[PDB]
Amino acid sequence: VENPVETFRKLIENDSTLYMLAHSMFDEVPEKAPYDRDPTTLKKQVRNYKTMLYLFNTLLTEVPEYFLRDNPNVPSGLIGFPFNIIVDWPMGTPSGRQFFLDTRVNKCLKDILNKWNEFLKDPTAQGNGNKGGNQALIDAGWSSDAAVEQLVNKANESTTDKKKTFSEIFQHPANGTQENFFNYACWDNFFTRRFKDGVRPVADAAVVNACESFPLSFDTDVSRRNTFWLKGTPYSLHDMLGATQDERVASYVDGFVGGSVYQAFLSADSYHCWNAPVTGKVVYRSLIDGTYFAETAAAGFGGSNGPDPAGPDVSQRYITHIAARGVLIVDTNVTGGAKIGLVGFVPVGMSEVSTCDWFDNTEEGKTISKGDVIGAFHSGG
Amino acid sequence: XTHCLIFQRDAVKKLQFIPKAQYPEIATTNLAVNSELAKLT
Ligand SMILES: *NCCCCNC(=N)N
Repeated sequence: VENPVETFRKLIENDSTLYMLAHSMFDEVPEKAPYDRDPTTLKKQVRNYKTMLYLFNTLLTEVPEYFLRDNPNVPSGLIGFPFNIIVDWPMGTPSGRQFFLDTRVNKCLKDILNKWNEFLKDPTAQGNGNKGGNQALIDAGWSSDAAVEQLVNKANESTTDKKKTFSEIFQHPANGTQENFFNYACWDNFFTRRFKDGVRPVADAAVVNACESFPLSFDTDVSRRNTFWLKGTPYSLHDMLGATQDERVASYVDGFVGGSVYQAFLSADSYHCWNAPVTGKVVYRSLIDGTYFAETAAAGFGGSNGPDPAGPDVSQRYITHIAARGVLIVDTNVTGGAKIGLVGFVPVGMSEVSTCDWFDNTEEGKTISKGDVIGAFHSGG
Repeated sequence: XTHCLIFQRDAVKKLQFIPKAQYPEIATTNLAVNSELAKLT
């Protein structure tokens, strides 16, 4: 069993083209400020792939740091994302764009980030006592007033029924307090925490919000396939839903032609589980392998909206077509359903929050009820 | 993280989406999970 960072090292060094790209994607980052530092401004920018690999290996046993405790005013878009911080500027280069589209690179990143995820769900933090996972969160700043207030404020902004304290909003283990970071056993349990009963009541409407999320796009009359790479990123159902590689979904692509696509963004300080947007019977479910750190040319250096200091934020429409993601298609033309035909739910990874976790209640042939928790994002690949 | 919800053409004819979702530039906060996104008309 090989260190996945070491497998990645060998991929880079044993392929002449990837070896080239792994240098050029750093050479193409400008030397001048602000690019001498990563987007947080707190550390020097990494300039070679060996330092990158060293840091990736070190990160395999680290939880993300809440760096806003001691540095409240620096850019905060990459809170939660230590890998993203390292490669953010290289992602915006022509050679970096090519690198992070390579399927072998992305298999290696998948294995690295999945090894990370093993640590993030480890309540011992890899052999540091039964409370190691919890202690690592406290050490990383997450029990600070700044972090807890941020989490409470973000939950409160979407509702009129605002709560004073974290424990009134989210479920956490017994005897949890701010001082012991609510006794969360590990990052993964904190990350996928559930709302307390009655804090997110299920509305009477036929369609409810599937994620605690910030509206991004609403597109009507979408095409079967489209030039998703052109400016404005028109949605391309065929690519998004994975009909490229699974003929079984192609009939659903056809049935969504002329339909509407709604997209919304989940921040790092938001609830990360998925709830059933409608009641109905699951007719299709898939997971689709893809990219992690792929963003548009417009989001890169010299781009009309780049370089993105928190890529792939400004590329969210684009990555629905290529990022690690999942597909769920629900038939509402059933008893107790709203009779609004087929509804698609497509969770899409961003960077190292790309683990798409379908819960067992979404198996094809099962019926889900509007508001049921049906899965979650995790930090990982 | 991000996610899409996808609806069929004839279903959209029957649905009224909330403005914060249908006109996303007006949104200033998260929408609450489980809250109304669209209603039958
Ligand atoms: N959808 C998970 C949060 C993504 C935050 N942005 C980023 N890591 N670039």
